[PDB]
Amino acid sequence: STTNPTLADVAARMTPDGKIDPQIVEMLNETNEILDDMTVIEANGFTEHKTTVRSGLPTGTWRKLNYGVQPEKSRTVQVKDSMGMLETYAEVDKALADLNGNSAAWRLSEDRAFIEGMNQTQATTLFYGDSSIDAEKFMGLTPRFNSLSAENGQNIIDAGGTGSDNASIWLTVWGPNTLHTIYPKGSQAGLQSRDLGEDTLIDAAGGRYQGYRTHYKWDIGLTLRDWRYVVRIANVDVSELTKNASAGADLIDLMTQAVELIPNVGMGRPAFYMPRKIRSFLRRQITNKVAASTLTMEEIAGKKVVAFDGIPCRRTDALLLTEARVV
Amino acid sequence: VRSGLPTGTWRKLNYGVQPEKSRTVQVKDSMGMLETYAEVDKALADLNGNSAAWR
Amino acid sequence: MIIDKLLQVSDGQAVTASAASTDVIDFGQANPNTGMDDRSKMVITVDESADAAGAATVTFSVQDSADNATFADVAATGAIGKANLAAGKQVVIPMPTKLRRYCRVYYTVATGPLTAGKFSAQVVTGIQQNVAYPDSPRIA
Amino acid sequence: MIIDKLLQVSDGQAVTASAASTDVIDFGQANPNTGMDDRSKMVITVDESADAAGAATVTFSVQDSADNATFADVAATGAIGKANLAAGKQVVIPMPTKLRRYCRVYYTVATGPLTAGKFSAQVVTGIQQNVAYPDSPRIA
Amino acid sequence: MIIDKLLQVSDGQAVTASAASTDVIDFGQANPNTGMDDRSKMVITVDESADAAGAATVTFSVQDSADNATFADVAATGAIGKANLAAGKQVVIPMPTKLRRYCRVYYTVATGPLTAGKFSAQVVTGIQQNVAYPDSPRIA
Repeated sequence: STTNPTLADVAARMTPDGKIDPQIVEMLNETNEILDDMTVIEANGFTEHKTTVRSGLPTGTWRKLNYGVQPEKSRTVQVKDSMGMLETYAEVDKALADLNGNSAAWRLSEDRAFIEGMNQTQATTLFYGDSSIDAEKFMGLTPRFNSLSAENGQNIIDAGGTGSDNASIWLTVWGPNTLHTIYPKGSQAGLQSRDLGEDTLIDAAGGRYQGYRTHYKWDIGLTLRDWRYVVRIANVDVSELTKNASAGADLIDLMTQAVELIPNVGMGRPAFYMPRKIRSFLRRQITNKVAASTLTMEEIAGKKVVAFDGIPCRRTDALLLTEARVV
Repeated sequence: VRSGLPTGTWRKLNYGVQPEKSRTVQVKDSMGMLETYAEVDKALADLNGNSAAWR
Repeated sequence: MIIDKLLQVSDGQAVTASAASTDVIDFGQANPNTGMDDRSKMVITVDESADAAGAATVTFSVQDSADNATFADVAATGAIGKANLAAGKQVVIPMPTKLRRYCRVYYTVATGPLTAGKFSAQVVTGIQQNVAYPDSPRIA
Repeated sequence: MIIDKLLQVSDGQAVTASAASTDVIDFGQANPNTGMDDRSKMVITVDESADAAGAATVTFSVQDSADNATFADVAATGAIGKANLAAGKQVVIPMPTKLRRYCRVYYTVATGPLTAGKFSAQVVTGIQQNVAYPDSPRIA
Repeated sequence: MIIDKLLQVSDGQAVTASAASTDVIDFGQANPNTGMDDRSKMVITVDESADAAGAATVTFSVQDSADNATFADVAATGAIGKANLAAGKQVVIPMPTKLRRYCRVYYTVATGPLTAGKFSAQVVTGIQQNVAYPDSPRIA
């Protein structure tokens, strides 16, 4: 029935009276930035990242007189967590790329979309990483904090929404021992665009083809050493947000209380990650609280949020805006 | 103007995953010409010496 | 006429009833809109001939859909007569400017049913179209 | 959108019954075959709207002739419905790839008859068409 | 979670009767003992769920053989109940330390037969298991 897809004769689709369109307007690329902000350290185990974490304290005892008391033992469990590899080839029939000599120009225009597609996928998966369903992907930010019953359940802050139109904001601290990404022995992070050069292909019959091909490895995992350093602000009903911190859920307290949830921002470096839709209402809500106070005529626009609490507040698009409310 | 990104896949060892294709449509937009002439009888512009002042 | 293995649809379908095409092209977007390409265009070739009880016509027409299920015509040719469909007659439909995902080619056959005739549809850039033009025509 | 005053046909014609275009383009040759410019294209623009008792459709179609006497379809659209003919809708017909002398525009109006609606048909090179395209579309 | 596709058995097998895994792993020796690499381990993931008439249990178990013909259990889980097989439940069986050529995975199903539920078995190094641990829990 429906026929496709490696690279159907729509190189036509990218050209002028002439060669491949260089100034192409990059539409579906979004500026989410954990990938820039995230820390990368080689994972320590064979393809996992082990981490020993204290599970039980000795308590000590009040001891009644003349009575030799029990020794204590500090129980401590360790956790290992894995990586996943995300990689793809990018093939074109050499005959299709060669015409008008836009072989290189094509390879290039296609490439820009690949880099962007990988960042897109990597960041969408860093937040919604289900290793329990997809098996192949490394597990990300949900559902590590999902049910409010989970041991890190106190660290997810219920924004108090309900229904499907509701996001969450993230607050993390990237640093060696509280949260980072991990890459393998010895593959480097991140995104590697090796160009495979021309090589032969196979027609589905067996009937010979011949083409270019490009690889794009990018294999990361994710240590969440301790959930104490990550707090999620869930069920932010976005339809109900108003700039007057009025109906629905306020951002500024729901955001600072997330700041108070972190035991001392010491290392490495904190960051809020909010859907752009949130960032906008945030800007407006801030100026509105400050408006009943002291804001000048010229600072009427409101400086775009930069440092919320001296924590960079980073815009991340690859973060779902209609998330199911977290029961 | 870019219509679709390649989505990639996570691959298990020893198993080649499908190639992706970046879809992209184009949109063109036109012009219009806006012009007029402005004729004056040459005698009328020259008199009282205002040819260039009038013009 | 160069051809995309994938843009080939209805390879040589022996269109006897007023049926739709065998294969449906699936573009990978809501709006491939490949008419804006100013280059793609459907071509339907004829072989061996639209032999039928007659007098019959085959209106070739392209159809869009949101999904591979319900189509609506977005361009058409008109009633091309029989004996205007000998083996070797391209009826070219320039590609509709506003396409959707899933395009197909329908063969609207006016009565009676065709008894013989395959039609080959594919999207190309571009058609091999070279009709001969007059010379003088005085000499001679 | 640049326009040749001579290719302009049906300036703002109130197409009420299923009628033809006012004006007929006479190319100066037996077979202009102006589809091959791969650049020329018919456009029917809309004003003010397809008001009719409804629901009615307007199938725009280009017609050729050998001499200016009898027309025949060489391109067609399909039944563009009312409520798709608001003030401001270019319904584009790519130029038929095989034209003859004397092209005109027929407005095959499916019943009932339109009560109000003007249309502008003209061959341009080429259209102003800038459809809005997606964003993420995850956000937002 | 990285997976070796070759050490993969039961890619997504629909366990209904107490049947064995589709594929049987062949090592290139009589006593691979890859339990000894002290790193390898069978993982069985669950999808979609232990739907059954119930109450049923699914015992995952690795089996060896000298040759690919007659198997015997070398590790076992126990009767893991239905409704402990939500979509996403890694049942890890550590690789038995005395492996022979040809390891397989058998599913000992307690009555009644499982009606829906796939399981994917694979040898990895190693699982992704990082569940959150309490902190105070006085605060909290």
